[PDB]
Formats: sequence, structure tokens, C-alpha cells
Amino acid sequence: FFSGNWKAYAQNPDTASHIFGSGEGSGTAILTFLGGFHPQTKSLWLTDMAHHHLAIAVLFIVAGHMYRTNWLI
Amino acid sequence: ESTYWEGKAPPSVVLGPFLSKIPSGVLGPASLVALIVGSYCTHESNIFNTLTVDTIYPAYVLGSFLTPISWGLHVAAWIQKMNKA
Amino acid sequence: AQSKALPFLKAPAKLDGSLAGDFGFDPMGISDQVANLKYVRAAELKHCRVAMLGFLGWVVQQYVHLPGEIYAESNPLKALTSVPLLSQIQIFLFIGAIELATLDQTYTADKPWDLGFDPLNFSKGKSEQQMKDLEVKELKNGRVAMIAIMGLIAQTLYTGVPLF
Amino acid sequence: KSKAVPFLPRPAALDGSVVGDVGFDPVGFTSWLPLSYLQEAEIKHCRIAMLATLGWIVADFVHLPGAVHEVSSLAAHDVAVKSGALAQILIWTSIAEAISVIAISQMLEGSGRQPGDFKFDPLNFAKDEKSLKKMQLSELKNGRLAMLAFSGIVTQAALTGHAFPY
Ligand code: CLA
Ligand SMILES: C/C(C=C=C1C(C)(C)C[C@H](O)C[C@@]1(C)O)=C/C=C/C(C)=C/C=C/C=C(C)/C=C/C=C(/C=C/[C@@]12O[C@]1(C)C[C@@H](O)CC2(C)C)CO
Ligand SMILES: CC(/C=C/C=C(C)/C=C/[C@@]12O[C@]1(C)C[C@@H](O)CC2(C)C)=C\C=C\C=C(C)\C=C\C=C(C)\C=C\[C@@]12O[C@]1(C)C[C@@H](O)CC2(C)C
Repeated sequence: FFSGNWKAYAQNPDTASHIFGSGEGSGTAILTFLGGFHPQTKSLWLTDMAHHHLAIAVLFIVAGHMYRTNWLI
Repeated sequence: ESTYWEGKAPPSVVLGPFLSKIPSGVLGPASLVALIVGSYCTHESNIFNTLTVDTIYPAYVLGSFLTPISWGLHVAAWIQKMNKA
Repeated sequence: AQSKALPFLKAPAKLDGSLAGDFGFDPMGISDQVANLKYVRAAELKHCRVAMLGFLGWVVQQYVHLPGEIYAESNPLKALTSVPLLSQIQIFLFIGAIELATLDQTYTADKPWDLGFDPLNFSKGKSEQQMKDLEVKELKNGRVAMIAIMGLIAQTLYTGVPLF
Repeated sequence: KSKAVPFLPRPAALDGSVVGDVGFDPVGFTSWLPLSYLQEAEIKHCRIAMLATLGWIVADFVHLPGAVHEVSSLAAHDVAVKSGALAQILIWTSIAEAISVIAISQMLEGSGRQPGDFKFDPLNFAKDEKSLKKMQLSELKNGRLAMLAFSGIVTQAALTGHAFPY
């Protein structure tokens, strides 16, 4: 994150044989684009939703500086 | 103050006290350059070369952000030009 | 200009003169929202006193322990879990008993931090200048302790060494 | 009309300032921004560049009170962000700059704070206004020279690998 090598958080995502709640077939990534659903739970990837909320957080924090307050801008 | 307007163009105060003082001959070419740069950055990050995890290029991203901006710069350029600036 | 702590900024309107320890330190202008400085001073002084006691307890627990085994833990954060819940609930109930009457007191009084606590009468006979000097001493020591107790907690949570 | 550029006219916003006003603003940036904000930015750049030039030069010559400090001020950045020193300097710099927002916002709004003024004269090197103006001009000239010098130092020390000559 500090080094800017943000791709490292997307390397080695959860495989297609991952059993939810277990380490079998898991990965190490935390923020990924995968799209679709988990092959086992038939639901969105947890790494997809974490990345989604991080992007939403950055966007809303940026957008929260729009209106004027005690600092002239 | 009084950003309300009814003439041909709004007063320069609507541009803020940073764009209110830019000559239109500066904003115009700057807006065109920003639009061209942003379009090229968007077409280089995507379209011409498909996006990949290993290829994000903050320059192209930050660049692409100049396209939305360009819109604002040339709007301000027109406003300055019509206000004799 | 008017801030002594930040010699370049001008202090906010409510930072002036009285309420000892006033060094013009409110860059964010938090005092501009509070109706008065009574409640924030009460909170600051409560934090100062709790932090002084916390630092003293941190050091003493580092060096001195009660005869019982349950109080033999040297790490204060580990002692937070090793000590039986009975002792901690007794401490919490004592604090809450002290806190409810002062809860009635703080939100309305002119000096919410003045709890009338002076068993040794260290303030009887002291002049106004001496009393203000004592208040300044208390506030200084409390702010330094707050910084210190937070540093001790952080270094224990980050390295496991409770001291030095 | 300008003192620095005889051809181009004198900038409209530059009439007199003890900061070294020689009327050098060919692109008219002083018309864009308030002059005070630009002066604060220039003084900040001056001080940062002076500190950085001195630090680069010294740390390449005599800087090793340990093991991790055995670098050549070109690989020093990565080594010492791994060590954790740069993190602490960044924390304190961020605190100072966050305070500086209010200082910049208290000016440009009223008050009386001159650009770049932090009331930091513990040794009282400046006594009266004349000394203050003379040393403000001296500080800004030294800071501009240090900006250019540090630019040269980094560009040369990245174009090759060497010592003080670079
Ligand atoms: C619980 C903490 C606490 C509280 C409630 C106060 C409250 C007060 N202080 Mg104070 N102070 C504190 C801690 C605190 N202080 C510490 C630790 C120091 C030492 C640096 C000081 C140093 C100080 C000075 C020098 C002065 C004051 C003054 C004041 C008064 C006016 C400012 C105000 O309204 O801010 C209210 C403050 C809060 C509501 C706290 C908000 C919490 C913020 C967001 C802190 C965020 C964390 C922080 C950035 C980092 C902490 C982590 C770690 C590094 C410590 C007010 C009674 C001024 C005074 O006497 O006026 C009468 C004055 O001149 N304080
Ligand atoms: C203990 C230690 C290290 C070590 C050791 C041992 C125990 C000693 C020995 C062992 O053998 C090894 C080891 C590792 O353990 C000590 C570390 C060194 C320290 C403690 C020195 C810190 C350096 C300070 C710097 C480099 C700060 C730079 C200043 C800036 C200012 C920025 C400004 O922009 C701001 C924000 C406002 C502007 O207006 C103007 C200015 C002021 C210019 C940054 O630009
Ligand atoms: C306890 C204290 C004061 C206690 C006073 C009390 C109870 C007085 C009570 C009374 O007067 C009243 C109220 C009313 C009177 O009628 C009755 C009595 C009863 C007489 C002040 C402490 C004040 C404590 C202070 C100021 C502490 C500062 C601590 C620092 C700087 C520590 C730094 C470090 O801990 C770090 C940060 C990291 C470590 O690794 C390294 C080091 C260096 C050890």
C-alpha cells in the first residue's frame, strides 16, 4: 500500500475449489476483481466486496470536501 | 457576490476566486490540451491496450481525470471570453 | 499572535484570560461550538486526573504487586485479563458511584471540575495567585501524563514491553 | 517596467515586498493566486530545499551512527522507509502541515500573519525591521539557490553514481 504496489493485494485470489470457512483451496488476496459468484456459496466474492467498499470509501471521502467550511475553500 | 444572472453569460464570480482571474486565452488552449491529454490517456489505458492488473499507470488514470476536468475548463473559458476577460 | 502555544495563530474568542492553563491552543476551533468552556474543562481535568493515576499505577504495577497471586502479573494489559472480574467490577462500581452524583453536578454547575475534594486542605489559606499556579501545575502534569499513558498503552500493544 | 524582465511589463500584483520583489512574473501567476499564498508556498519550498540540500550533502559524507545508515542518500529513501525513520518524520511533518493549514487560513482571511512567518526566532538572530527584511531577502535567495542545487543534485546522482561532485 505504501510502496504503491497495490497489485500485490490482488495476487493469488481464492480458487474455484475453495470451501467457504475452510483453508482448502483458499488464497491470500484481499482486494480483487473477479465478478460473478463464489463457485461454492453462489454469492459475491468477499474480496470483491472489500474492494467495492474501499473504492466507495475513497470516493465518498473525496466527495465530502466539496462544501465550504471554516477554511475558506 | 450575486451569482444569479439573466444576461448572455454569468458573471466571472461563478468561477471562483482562482478562475475569475484567468484570461480566456489561457483557459481555452489549456482546456483543449487537457481534453486531448485525457482522451489519449483513456485510450492508452484502455481501448488501444486492454487493461490488466499489472498495467494501471497512475499517469493514465490521473490523466483520464483531465477529461471530466477539461469540460469545466472550457466552460470557464467561454464564461471568461464572454465577460471581456 | 494571541496563542502562546502556536505563536502564529490567533486564538479563538473563548480562549482568554481566566481558566488557567489557557495557552491559546485550539487550532481546530472546537471551543467555538461549545456554549462555554466549563464542560470541556471538566472533561479535560477528569482525563488529566485519570491519566495521572493510570501512569502511577502502570509504574507501580511494573515494580510493586499485592501479596496475592492474582495480582502477580507485571504487564498491565495482561493484568487486565488475569485479574479476576470481581476486582474490576468492584472498581467499576466504586467509580460509577462517584460518577453519578458528579453526573448530576457537571452539566449544570459553574465549576464542574470542582468536586470539593481536598481532604488535606492544601488549598485552605492559599491566595488566588497560588491557587491559579496550582491549577496550572495540575493541568500541565495531567496533559503530560495523558500523552505518557497513551504512549505506554501503545508501546505495550505494539512491542509487549510495558516500560522503557 | 519590470526590474527583472526589462522587456515585459512589471507584474500588476508586485509593487513592493521585503521578500525580494524584483518583478519577476512573466506568466502572471500573481494574478491567478493571492500573492500571500504564493509567498508562503515559495518560503516553504525554500526551507525544505535548503534542509534537503544540506542533508543530502552531509549524509553522503558523514552519516553512519549505526548499520542501516550505511547508504548513499540515493538508496537511503527506500532503506529508511523500511527502517521506519521516514514514517516518524512524515508523522511530525503532517502534524506541522495540518497546523499550517489554519495558519494559511488565518491569513488570506484577516489577522496579521506575514507569509512564511511562524514566530520561530528562539536565538533572536533578527532584531529590528531592517535586519528582518535583509535576512528575509537572504533566506529567500538562499532557498531559491538551494531549490536549483537540490534539483541538480538529484538529477545528477540519478544520471550517474558518484559522490559530492555528482
Ligand atoms: C481528553 C483530552 C482533552 C480534552 C477534553 C481537552 C480539553 C481542552 N483543552 Mg487540552 N490538551 C490535551 C487533552 C485534552 N484537552 C492534551 C493531551 C494536551 C497536551 C498536548 C493538551 C494541551 C492543551 C493546551 C496547551 C491548551 C488546551 C486547552 C483546552 C481547552 C480548550 C480547547 C478545546 O475546547 O478542545 C477540546 C478538546 C477536545 C474535545 C478533544 C478532541 C479530541 C481530538 C480530536 C484529539 C484527537 C487525537 C489527537 C490528535 C492525538 C492523540 C493521540 C496521541 C498522539 C496522544 C479544553 C478545556 C486550551 C485551554 O486551556 O483553554 C481553556 C489550551 O490553551 N489543551
Ligand atoms: C535514535 C535515532 C536513530 C538511531 C539509532 C541509534 C540508537 C542512535 C544508534 C544505533 O546504532 C542505530 C539506531 C538506528 O538504533 C535517531 C534518529 C534521528 C533523528 C531523531 C532525527 C530526525 C531528523 C529530522 C528531519 C530529517 C526532519 C526534517 C524536516 C522537515 C521539515 C519540513 C517543513 O515543511 C514543514 C513541514 C514546514 C515548512 O514550513 C518548512 C519545513 C520545516 C522545512 C521535513 O522536510
Ligand atoms: C500522580 C500525579 C499526582 C497525584 C496527586 C494526587 C493523587 C494528589 C491528591 C491530593 O491533592 C489532592 C487531589 C487533594 C488534597 O487535599 C489531597 C491529596 C490526596 C494530597 C501526577 C503524575 C503526573 C505524571 C506525569 C506528568 C507523567 C509523565 C510521564 C512521562 C513523561 C513518561 C514517559 C514514559 O512512559 C513513556 C511515555 C514511555 C516509557 O517507555 C518511557 C517513559 C519516559 C517512562
